Amino acid sequence: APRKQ
Amino acid sequence: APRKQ
Amino acid sequence: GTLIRVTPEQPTHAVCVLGTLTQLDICSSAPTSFSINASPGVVVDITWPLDPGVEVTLTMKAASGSTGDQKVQISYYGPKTPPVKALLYLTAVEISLCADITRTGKQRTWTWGPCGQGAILLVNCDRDNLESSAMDCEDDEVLDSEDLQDMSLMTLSTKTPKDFFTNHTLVLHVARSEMDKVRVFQATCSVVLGPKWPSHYLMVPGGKHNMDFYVEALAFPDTDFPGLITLTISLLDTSNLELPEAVVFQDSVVFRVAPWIMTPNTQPPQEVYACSIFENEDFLKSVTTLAMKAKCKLTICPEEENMDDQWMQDEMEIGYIQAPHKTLPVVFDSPRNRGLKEFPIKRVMGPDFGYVTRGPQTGGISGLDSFGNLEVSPPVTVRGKEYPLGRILFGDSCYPSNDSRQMHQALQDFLSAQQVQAPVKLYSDWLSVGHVDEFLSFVPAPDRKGFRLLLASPRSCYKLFQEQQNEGHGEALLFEGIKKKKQQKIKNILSNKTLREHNSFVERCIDWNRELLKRELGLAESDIIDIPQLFKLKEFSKAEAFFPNMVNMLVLGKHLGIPKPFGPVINGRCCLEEKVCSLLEPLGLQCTFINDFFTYHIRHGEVHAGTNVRRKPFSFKWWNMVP
Amino acid sequence: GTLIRVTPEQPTHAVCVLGTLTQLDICSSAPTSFSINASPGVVVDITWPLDPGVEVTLTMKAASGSTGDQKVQISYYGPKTPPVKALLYLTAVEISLCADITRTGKQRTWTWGPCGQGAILLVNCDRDNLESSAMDCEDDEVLDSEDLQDMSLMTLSTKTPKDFFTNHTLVLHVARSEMDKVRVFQATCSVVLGPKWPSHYLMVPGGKHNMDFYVEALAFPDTDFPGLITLTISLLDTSNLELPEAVVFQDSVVFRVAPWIMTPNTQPPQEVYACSIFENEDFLKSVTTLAMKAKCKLTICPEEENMDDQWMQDEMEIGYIQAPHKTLPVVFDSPRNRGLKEFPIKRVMGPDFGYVTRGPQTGGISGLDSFGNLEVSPPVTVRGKEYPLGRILFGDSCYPSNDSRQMHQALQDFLSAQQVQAPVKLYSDWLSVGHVDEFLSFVPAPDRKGFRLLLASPRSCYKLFQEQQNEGHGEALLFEGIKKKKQQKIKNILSNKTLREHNSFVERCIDWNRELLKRELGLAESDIIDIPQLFKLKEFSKAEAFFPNMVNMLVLGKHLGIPKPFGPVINGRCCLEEKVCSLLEPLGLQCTFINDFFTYHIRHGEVHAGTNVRRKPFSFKWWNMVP
Ligand SMILES: [Ca+2]
Ligand SMILES: [Ca+2]
Ligand SMILES: [Ca+2]
Ligand SMILES: [Ca+2]
Ligand SMILES: [Ca+2]
Ligand SMILES: [Ca+2]
Ligand SMILES: [Ca+2]
Ligand SMILES: [Ca+2]
Ligand SMILES: [Ca+2]
Ligand SMILES: [Ca+2]
Repeated sequence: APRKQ
Repeated sequence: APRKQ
Repeated sequence: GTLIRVTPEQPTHAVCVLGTLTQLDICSSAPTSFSINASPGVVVDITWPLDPGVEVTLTMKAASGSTGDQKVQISYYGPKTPPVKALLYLTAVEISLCADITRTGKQRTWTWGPCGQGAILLVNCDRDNLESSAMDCEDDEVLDSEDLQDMSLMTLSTKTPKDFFTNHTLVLHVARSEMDKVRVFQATCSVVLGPKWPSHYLMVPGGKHNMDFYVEALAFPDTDFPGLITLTISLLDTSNLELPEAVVFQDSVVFRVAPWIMTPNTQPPQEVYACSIFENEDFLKSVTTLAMKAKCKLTICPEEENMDDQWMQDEMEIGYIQAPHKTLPVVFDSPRNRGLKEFPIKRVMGPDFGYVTRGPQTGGISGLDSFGNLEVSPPVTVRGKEYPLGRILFGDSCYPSNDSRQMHQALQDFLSAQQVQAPVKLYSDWLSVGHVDEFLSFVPAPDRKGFRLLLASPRSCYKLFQEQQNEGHGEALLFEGIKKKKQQKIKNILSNKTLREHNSFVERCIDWNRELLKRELGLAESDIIDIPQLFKLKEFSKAEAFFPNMVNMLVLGKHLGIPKPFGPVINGRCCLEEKVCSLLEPLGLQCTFINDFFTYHIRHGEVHAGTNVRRKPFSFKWWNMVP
Repeated sequence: GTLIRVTPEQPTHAVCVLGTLTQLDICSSAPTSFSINASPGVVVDITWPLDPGVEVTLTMKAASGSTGDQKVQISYYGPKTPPVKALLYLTAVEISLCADITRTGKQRTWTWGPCGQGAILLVNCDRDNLESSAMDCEDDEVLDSEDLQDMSLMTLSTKTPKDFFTNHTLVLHVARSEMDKVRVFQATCSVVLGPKWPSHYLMVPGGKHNMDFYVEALAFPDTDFPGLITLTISLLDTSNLELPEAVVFQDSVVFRVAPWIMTPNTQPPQEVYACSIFENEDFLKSVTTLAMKAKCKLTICPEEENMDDQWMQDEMEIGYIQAPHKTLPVVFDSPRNRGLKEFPIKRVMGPDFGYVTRGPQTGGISGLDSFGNLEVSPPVTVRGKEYPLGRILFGDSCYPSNDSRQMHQALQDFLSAQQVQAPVKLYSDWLSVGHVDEFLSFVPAPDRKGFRLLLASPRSCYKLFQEQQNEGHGEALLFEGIKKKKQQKIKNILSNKTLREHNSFVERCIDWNRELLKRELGLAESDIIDIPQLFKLKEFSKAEAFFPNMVNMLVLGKHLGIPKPFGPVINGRCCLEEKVCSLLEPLGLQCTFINDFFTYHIRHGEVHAGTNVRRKPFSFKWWNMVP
């Protein structure tokens, strides 16, 4: 759960 | 060629 | 306006609606002079020559009790000519289509501002319906009595003779261009007007009658919809079975559909959101503590609903809609559609909680559509122009290229069509994630304008570390207190010339926005606080926080949830926390530093990014603005 | 605005664009007081305390000859402290993006009116291309040197050091939301910006350089397009091979796309259209005679192209577009798409003759989309509000029902988006055909406002026939002179109570429009002439002309081509012609009565319906209006 993808 | 149809 | 043609051959019959202008044409069908005599109920303002420029206007005081119960006799005459009469039989009626046009208390133009006029219509986008999924405005029924509280009252007041609707009929209508945006119900509820029904014959008894309608809007102002809806009543003469109906009178009400409005960090918080049911509970303890301190409801989205999506900031923005009769919160659901996809629809939409969404929902989206990239300034006056609900702020690139991102145009256009918070594009695309909340925040302040703009500032942090080194602490360790991390000394941070180059470029990106915000929000330096913050460039030279991004904070009135930076410990305390405290405590702000390192920071976001907040709507009424 | 941070540790380098505001931050990185010394080319307005509220602004007089050829030395000092210098090396440049913003002679806001500002852009919708079919703006090439006459000139003037673009680059760009509406060519032509190219790196040499661009618009203002196009130049610092490009400066030009504008009957005629190559040649002789009298070009569409479609009025409307550099006529091609379908595209569009169309092209259309239902008033001032190009007029129903017609919404929205002639809906749907030209026309007049509104009037004709009967001519025959027609006596016309009922209802429909036109166009009775005209109701109680509809006339300055009514002949002359002459001749109008009976009248149209006219554009410039 990266903020970016 | 009636104006209406 | 109406011009009645009177004739000595035939008596004429006519209806007069009170409040309308009625003139007579005396000349066109005359047989040298004329006089006029009328019954007491008719006031005739205008003995006279039979000349075309003689304006004869009739006014009627009250509604007729019987048809033709008022009369006008025009007697024509001449030197050698005994009088010739023409008869006009009048029936007066009252036809008032009424709405809350003064905006407190239930021309044909909608005007903005405190001296303006025009009724307000809410988009009926919540769900009062008990165990349902749809927004209330999706069907053509009023299913709950409380749903009507969201709708706008319109009333038709009529006063006629007992037999008037024998030969006349009233029709209520909406233009086909607008019928898809409104639905109108008649109360005693059943639909009279709506998406496939632009007109409806009203069933109205003679004498005095009052008919209430309830109106819901079905769409927000947008590119394709300025936000105005006109409903019209027409009185039709149906006296002749061998002729079409003839319009006698029309009147209208113009409604404006209430815009979607956002709330800045300076608005008092009401409810905090986190979906902190995933791996870690101490983060969640801290925000829960802050919510309590701030007197807020607290709602949490569990792992089973999260799908491991922890970015509560990004999938939604809680705004509101506002009318004189009703104000409700409304969630704008971002198209980003990750694990939190269902949360706005299933958990946030409900009774007195509206819903809106925009943009493509199965692709065609970027990171700048995440609502960490959607914020709003406090109220601001810019070179005389007042923005009493602030200005929406969202991040962009400085120019469009093959490798640049933007928020989807459908979102941009929807925000600008809610004219009320006149959006300002900022430059966020230099960031990896790409969100304005990565470099700015606003906090309340007791003095000067009532807020401070906080900006992330590499300058401030280099200054801090340099002073610390100058005072003999060059050995002090950034990342003291972290399990699994390369500790780094102040001296080595300062001597790193590539890190300095990176942060110099970032400083330049932030300074561009500083001046942009200064122009567009009318700010002076005294409105702005720099928060010490280092960055680094990584993939595609995109910027990321070097240590926990402190500007990405949760603002709960005077209570702040600031990411714990884990800075060099000097005289028993992290000098970064210390610096931030020295900047914010003088404003009355209380700074809580929250460990988010391995749960948020490491995954490219901080406290603001992991939370969301519903805040109190502005007291100032949007319709009193002049956009 | 730019804020340069100066430092005693490192000398700073910066570019300054002339006309920009440059401030220094002296305090943030200072080591009690300071002084400033600069080279003659720098004007420093602001000896001084080292206090944060000291505003230091730098101004540069001319462009630099070499990079860093201007200097600023800030010497800091104190009681016991020998001076410490900080160095700032400045390079001044000129970057002017120029357009015709004063609207005669080649802020960042487009404002309306004589004191306003903003350049104009034409939709490049004609076809200068020699033997081609497409509009010129459909490809991405300038194919003819004269095409450039339609385009707007924009110039980039730059003055820099000889080596400046070693480390800086200029980019020209348009927002992705607008790139589909504009195309920009660089001249020495090749496209730099357009539908798939929102940005382009300019190749610019150091020193002094001037680069011309030519800009064409690709779309008219519409529901989805307010009509503004912004083109921006950005100066980028590309000095660092290990860092992304950084924006140093942006400037913009805002263009407004010129609206489509119609011409009233009071505008002098330039060209007459008829497609009178079908069965009959004497009609055509008369209009040809009138065109000659009126000094007009005359163009005729032959039977082979007609497909027996004789209604030249209905398939098109000739308007124009206007900029300070170029004005051209533009045909709006109606979606009605009958026999004349190809005429606008093949015969009217061409060199310096533009094209536009709207609405669905293979169905979904009504009779009210025929352009006999599209007209425009003369210039008019309505309760103080000036409409210097008049107001568009088109016919509608009074309310939407299952059996009512309207002009297609796409057409309506396009007309209103050309804000300039603020459309007014009239009520034409009571007519079988359904066109405003069946009950109104405008003619020039030498006095009072400069025109008369003519309205068809059953009242006038009953009055005429009654007077004739009163004078002993009750036996006189309507339709004297017609081969195959039931002749009818004045006495029997008058005694026909059903005909009277029909014309009474029609009078009511026309009177509704009279008052509507009075309100919306600010007319008094003295602006209006009633033309004697009978009607009858037929299929669906829809109105048709009882005898040739004289209001459906061709207006060629003072020369009028009026349908020959074939009215009762009294003292050697048709009393209808006589009545019309008595009404119009006092205005200086010459009335020619044209036999159209078996060719037009019998097929539900008259002279106006069988012809079209291109008229001179208004001298008044649309951009000087305040809509
Ligand atoms: Ca409902
Ligand atoms: Ca509801
Ligand atoms: Ca979503
Ligand atoms: Ca509700
Ligand atoms: Ca947000
Ligand atoms: Ca071309
Ligand atoms: Ca061209
Ligand atoms: Ca066509
Ligand atoms: Ca041309
Ligand atoms: Ca026309």
